[PDB]
Formats: sequence, C-alpha cells, structure tokens
Amino acid sequence: VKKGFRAAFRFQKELERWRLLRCPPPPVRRSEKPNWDYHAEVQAFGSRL
Amino acid sequence: EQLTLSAEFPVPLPVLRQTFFAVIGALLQSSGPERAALFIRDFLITQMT
Amino acid sequence: VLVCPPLRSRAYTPPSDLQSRLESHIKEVLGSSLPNNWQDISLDDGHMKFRLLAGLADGLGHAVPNSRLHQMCRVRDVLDFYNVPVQDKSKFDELVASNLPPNLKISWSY
Amino acid sequence: ELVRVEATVIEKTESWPKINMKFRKRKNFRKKKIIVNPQTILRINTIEIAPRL
Amino acid sequence: DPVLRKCELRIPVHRRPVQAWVESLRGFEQERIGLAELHPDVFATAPRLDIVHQVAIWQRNFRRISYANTKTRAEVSGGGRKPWQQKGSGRARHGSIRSPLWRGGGVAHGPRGPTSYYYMLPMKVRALGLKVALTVKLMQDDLHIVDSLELPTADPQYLTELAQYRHWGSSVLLVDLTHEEMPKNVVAATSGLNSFNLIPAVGLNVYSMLKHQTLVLTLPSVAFLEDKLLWQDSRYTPLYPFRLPYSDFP
Amino acid sequence: TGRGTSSRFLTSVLHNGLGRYVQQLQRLSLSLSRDAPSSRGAREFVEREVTDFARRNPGVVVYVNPRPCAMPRIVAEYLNGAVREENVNSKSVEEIKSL
Ligand SMILES: [Mg+2]
Ligand SMILES: [Mg+2]
Ligand SMILES: [Mg+2]
Ligand SMILES: [Mg+2]
Repeated sequence: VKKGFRAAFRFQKELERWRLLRCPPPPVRRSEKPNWDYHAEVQAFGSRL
Repeated sequence: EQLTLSAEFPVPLPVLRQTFFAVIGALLQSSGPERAALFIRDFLITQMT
Repeated sequence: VLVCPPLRSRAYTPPSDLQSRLESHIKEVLGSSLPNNWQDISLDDGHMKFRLLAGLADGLGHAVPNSRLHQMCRVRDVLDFYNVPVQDKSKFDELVASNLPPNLKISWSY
Repeated sequence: ELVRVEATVIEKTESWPKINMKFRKRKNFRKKKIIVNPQTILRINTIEIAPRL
Repeated sequence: DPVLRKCELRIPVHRRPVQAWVESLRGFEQERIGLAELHPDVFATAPRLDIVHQVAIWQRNFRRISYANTKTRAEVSGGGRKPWQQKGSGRARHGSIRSPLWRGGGVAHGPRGPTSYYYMLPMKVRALGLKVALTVKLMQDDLHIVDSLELPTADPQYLTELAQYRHWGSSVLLVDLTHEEMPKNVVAATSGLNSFNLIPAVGLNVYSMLKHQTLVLTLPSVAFLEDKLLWQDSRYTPLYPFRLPYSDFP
Repeated sequence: TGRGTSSRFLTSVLHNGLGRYVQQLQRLSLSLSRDAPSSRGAREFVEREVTDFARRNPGVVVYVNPRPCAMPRIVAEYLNGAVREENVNSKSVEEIKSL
C-alpha cells in the first residue's frame, strides 16, 4: 500500500471511461443538462443565421 | 432539435419536420417573401449539389 | 452584558459640502477666523493634528489609515485625501451591473 | 480583364499531430517531437469570363 | 486628553518620523484615543522580502532533527557464509544472501541515524528581519498600537465581536511587555481561543507575524522593541560574550 | 502512426460557403474560483476580454460560473454535435485569449 490519494483519484476517472463504453448511457435532451437558459438560446438562433 | 418542445426525445422525424417549416413560416411573417426565398435557396436548394 | 453596534460599510463618497465642513472644523480648531493662506498651515504640531483628524472621522465617518498619516504634512493634503471616493464593490460586482450583452450570462455560486 | 475567380474562407484550423523521430544510435521512445501546423479552407465560388479576346 | 508619544532615541535629521493611531480595547468604539510617533529606522525600513524569506526558513530548519534510519549489509542478521561455489552451479556469482540485490538484504544508500540541520544566521541579519516584518504590517494596515490590554469583561465572545467590529483579521497576535504582569482579564479570554494568541514581548518572532494576520502592540512594548533593535546599529563587535559585564550595557 | 489511426476526407458541415457562411461554435462554458492562484489568469480574462469577445461573436452563448474550483476549465460545443474540453490551469490572459 503506497501513500497518497492522487493515483487513486486518477484511476476512478478511467473506471468511468470503461463503464461508459460497455454500457452507453441513454440519450437526454440538452435542456436537462446544466448551463441552459431558454431565452438566450433562442435569440442566438436568429443572429446565427 | 435542441430548441424543440415535445413529449418524446429523441424527437420523432414527423415532429421534427413540422417544427422546421413552422420556423420558415415565422420568418415569412416577420421579414416577408423576399427574405424567405433566400432562406430556401441557401439551405434546401443546396442539398441537390 | 455588553452589546455591539452593527457592522458598517467601508464605502465613502466625497460629500458635496466638503469645503464648508472642512473649513468650519479648521476655524473651530484654530479659533483664529480663517487666516489667509489657510491651505498651507503646517500640521507638525501633535495636538493640532489629533483634534482636526479625530473630529473629521467622527462626523464624516472616514478616517485616515495608519500608513498615510505621515503624508498629511499640510492642510491641503487632508483636503485632497478626503475628496477621493472609496468603494468596496468587487471587480466582479461592477461587471454584473455593467449592461452586459444579451448573449452573456453570469451566475454566482458562492 | 478576361477571367475573375472568387473564393471564401470557411475554416481556420490546425493539422493533426505528426511524429518526427530522427534516426540516431540509442533512439529511445522519448527522443520524439510532435509537429502541428495551422491550416485554412477555401471554397471556390464563381468563375467568370468576358468577351475581350 | 490626546495620548502623544515621542521616540526616546534620536531620529536622523534627514528622516521624518512616522505615526499611527493609539487605540484602547475598553469599549467597542474607542478606536482613536491618541497619536504616536515611531522611529523611522524601525518602521520605515526598505521593503526587503528576500531577507524575510531567509529568517523564516532559518527558524524552521535550525531545530530539525530527522530520526530516519536503515541497516546496511553489515548490520542485517546472518549473511556470513558464501552461498555456493563460484563455478559449476550456473547461477550468478554471489557472496552473501544479505547484499542489496537480494530480497531481505541491506540498503545501499539510505538515511543514516539521527541527523541535525543546525546553523546560525549572523546576529545583525536576524535583527534586520524583525524590522522589515514590522514595517510590512504597518504599510499594509495590519498593525494596531494600543495603550494597554485591559478589558471590561472576561467573556471570550466579547473579544471576537470586537475584532469583527473593527475589521480585524481572522487570526490576531497580541503582544504584552512581560509575562508575569499580564492582565487577568486578557489571560482568561484568550486561553479558550485557538486563533487569538497572547505572548510576551520577548517572544516576538518573524514566523508568528507571518502566520497571524494582524499584530497588536501595547505602547510600553513599542518602546521596548525600539530600544533593542536600534542598539544593533551603532555597536562594536563583541570582545567576549555580551552576558558578561560591560561598561554601559545591562 | 497513420496505419494506427483513422482518416477521413475533406468536407464541410452543410455546404457552409455556398449560400451564406454560418459560424459553427454556439456555446462556451467557463468555470472559475474566486480566490485560487491557479485561476488568476482566467479571472483577469473575465475582467477585461469576456464582454468584448461576446459582442464580436453574437451567435455564441457564453456562461461564466464562479464557484469553488481547483482547475479552471472551458467547454466548447458545436452545431454538428461535437464537444471539446480544455484545462486552463495557471495560464496567462494572453494564452486564454488566443485559445
Ligand atoms: Mg556480517
Ligand atoms: Mg569465513
Ligand atoms: Mg564477498
Ligand atoms: Mg530489510
């Protein structure tokens, strides 16, 4: 048992990657995910075009 | 697709198609025929290249 | 069973009637009817400096920091120092209330 | 006068990493460089001619 | 009745003195009760942060003793005989089962025994560091000169609220002239507080000043500190240890 | 490395330059810490350059989230559905602005 938590922290990230590949997550609409404001998104839609 | 409001995600194609033309309709009312004609040329006529 | 006065803000804005209040204190402390060249009266006397600065802090509410006392050589310096505003607003706080474009959004999670 | 060709700038990007590893005795796996270059993409729009031969 | 203090020692003619507000702790609002002068050579030295770095590191390192240890191949149990003969076996040549190459063998280059890190900085250099630290706190508005440490009540809560009222830092270091005579009220209030610490004047050091946000000095201590530090300037080298009798030195 | 990696042909998202050019980037997210030496450069970028960048590019929605953080990070999302993520740990204002 080596001293330190940084290697343990890194490995948790890789276990996350492996799990995603084997069991892909079901799709979700972007509204549910963070960083969403409906009013601002609509205005940018027009200006984009 | 991101801005659509519906009860099912991913949005079914008939629902997605309908919202697309509704947007063109809203553009027609706001800015009139000449603008919309450019819109159809740029995004729909291009697809026959 | 003592009690504590509520905390204050640390923001100070130069009062409009700065000249009137400043000179009025000077005449009272000097008691000499505003001699000409009043702006250049030396503050080297210890007793004079305490009375002028102590009274001003109580009334206005703003006091000279310990670092800046040695610079207050003449009455002009006291006049100059009190005419600069002090605001405690954060640089972020100014940014929020600065007429941000429509496509910029900010949120404070602290 | 004869010919006019017009184009448009579509994308400004960088290349994928390219590996350069010189041949030397005691090569080693860490004596290596990665080269990435900037790139740009143009779309040709029109070609026009005029009767001035 | 303003409290006005003047430096006992002679200020250089070319240097103007510096001043600070005298305060008292008897009430929440007795912020200003006097005006005081401080010797420029103490509280207005050049801002040298390299010297502050040296004295802080000296304090931390001159006490260090490390107790890490390892055994060499000589001190591990057993290992006397030659395991097998040089030729014929077809194994690698070996002469002891306790060499560093073997499992359970000795360590080739490991820590050896208790080791000390002792050294001493020159006395003038250590004295200079104290002046620079005092200057830094004043110029950054973290120093508060006070006439005395007397307190109205011994409740610890009162002292904490007072610090909040006057915009002090989360950690406060309080200095008094001597240990034996420190007021009873202060001792009871501080003893129960982790971040408010009370020390005598002779215990002042660069390291504690950096650790604590704001410094509080009583007026008698200010004269005490001024005397000792300025003596280091304008002195001879020692003929023999200063604790021995001298013509004009305590 | 070519035989060890995938490849593709040159293309454009929706014939970008034929009729009208449309900017593909549509969203930026930046996370910060109030008081942390690592994120000092990102803080200055918000103070100076964030607003000006938003005006020059009006089709991009920008989100700024101060919170207790260990590494400041930027997330960029595009119309075709791609997502890209970059660490901004202890970088200068000029580095972030050019990025
Ligand atoms: Mg032996
Ligand atoms: Mg033998
Ligand atoms: Mg041997
Ligand atoms: Mg062993």
